[PDB]
Amino acid sequence: ATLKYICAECSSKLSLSRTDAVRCKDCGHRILLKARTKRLVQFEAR
Amino acid sequence: EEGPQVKIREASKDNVDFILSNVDLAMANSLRRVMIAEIPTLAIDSVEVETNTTVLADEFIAHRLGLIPLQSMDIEQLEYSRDCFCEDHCDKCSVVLTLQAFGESESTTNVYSKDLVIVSNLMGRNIGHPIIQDKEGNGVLICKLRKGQELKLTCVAKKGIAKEHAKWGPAAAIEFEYDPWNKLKHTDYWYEQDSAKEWPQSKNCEYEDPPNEGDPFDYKAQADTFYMNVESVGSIPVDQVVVRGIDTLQKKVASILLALTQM
Amino acid sequence: KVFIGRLPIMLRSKNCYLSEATESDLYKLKECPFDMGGYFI
Amino acid sequence: MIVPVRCFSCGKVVGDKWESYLNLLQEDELDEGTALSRLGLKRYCCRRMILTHVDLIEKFLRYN
Ligand SMILES: [Zn+2]
Ligand SMILES: [Zn+2]
Ligand SMILES: [Zn+2]
Repeated sequence: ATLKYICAECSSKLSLSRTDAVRCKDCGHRILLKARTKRLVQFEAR
Repeated sequence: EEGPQVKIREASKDNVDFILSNVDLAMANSLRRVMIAEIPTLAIDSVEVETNTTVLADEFIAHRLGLIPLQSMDIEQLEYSRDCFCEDHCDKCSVVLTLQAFGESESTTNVYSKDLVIVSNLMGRNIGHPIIQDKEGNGVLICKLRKGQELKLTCVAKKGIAKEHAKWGPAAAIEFEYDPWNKLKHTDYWYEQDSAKEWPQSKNCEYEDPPNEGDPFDYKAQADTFYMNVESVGSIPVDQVVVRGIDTLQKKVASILLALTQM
Repeated sequence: KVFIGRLPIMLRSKNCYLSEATESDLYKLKECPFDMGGYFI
Repeated sequence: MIVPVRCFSCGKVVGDKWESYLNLLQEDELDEGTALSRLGLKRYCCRRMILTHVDLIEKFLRYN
């Protein structure tokens, strides 16, 4: 049950937004990573 | 059996050295070119990436997948995807392979092409299988993971010709020489003090009589004998690079007769 | 004591964390062990 | 970054030869050229492939 954001540093699915802050849950680090679509992506291998 | 004559001198699962004897240069070079360019073969040509936490990018990985040579002895019995009436791909035009890896160990986990699982129905045509030629039976190294890292993919293979991309080529290098002594004066040798001291003798000279200094040049001679050596990467055994080579030409020419008929 | 300012500090100077660090420490910190310092951020 | 799968020039697979090449140097003590010739990489195109690879992924794998 879901993903949305990731912690750059302490590696851990966060998920949040606006009035929420921009930090963390179990390191306090201000840097977040967007996290991969589930729409599936195809490559031609050429 | 009159005509173009053959004469194997060596053979091996991997190479076949031979001598064509009684043919034109054109046919000999043409069969060279076909072996390089137009024998059908099977190769990953679509890759869907569910997960890659790997230190390589996806297209980097994908590209590498299209290059792993995949069994292709039964490839006449796979239709070209563009000729098939399916929507997209299916079992008549495609093998589908899977790849999952996870770096479970502390130490670094390699991903090899044996880790490739076929997932589609082969109808017992010998195709699809990653080819493996190393003592340890690992085949090709695709990637490397660190503890925590994951990669999950699917691939579809498809029949293809090296014209279209070299991954579909069965042949590797093709040695090809003629007239080792230079008797035909097809080439004119650069040198500082002496052409013969300075150029190395081909191995193919033993096979063929040195010329004698008197001998006024032979204007009528033609290039009739060719020292070849075809080397296979393994998706098709060798003898079969040649024979499907000869066979591919013969079909190109016939599509020309067929199309005179249709005029 | 009494603050008077902020000094931009040159990478790999004695004052910057990286100058004492080992090779492992540089990988944990996401700093290429081949970077050589001598500039400011 | 990794051993390339084939010789750019002749197509020979060469990506199944990296662990062996490196075993043949460190474990059985051959010089780089004797080693390459043992894995059957005899044209200078393929030899250049292994001899000049740089396995940068071994550095990339030290990051977390
Ligand atoms: Zn965190
Ligand atoms: Zn189909
Ligand atoms: Zn080569």
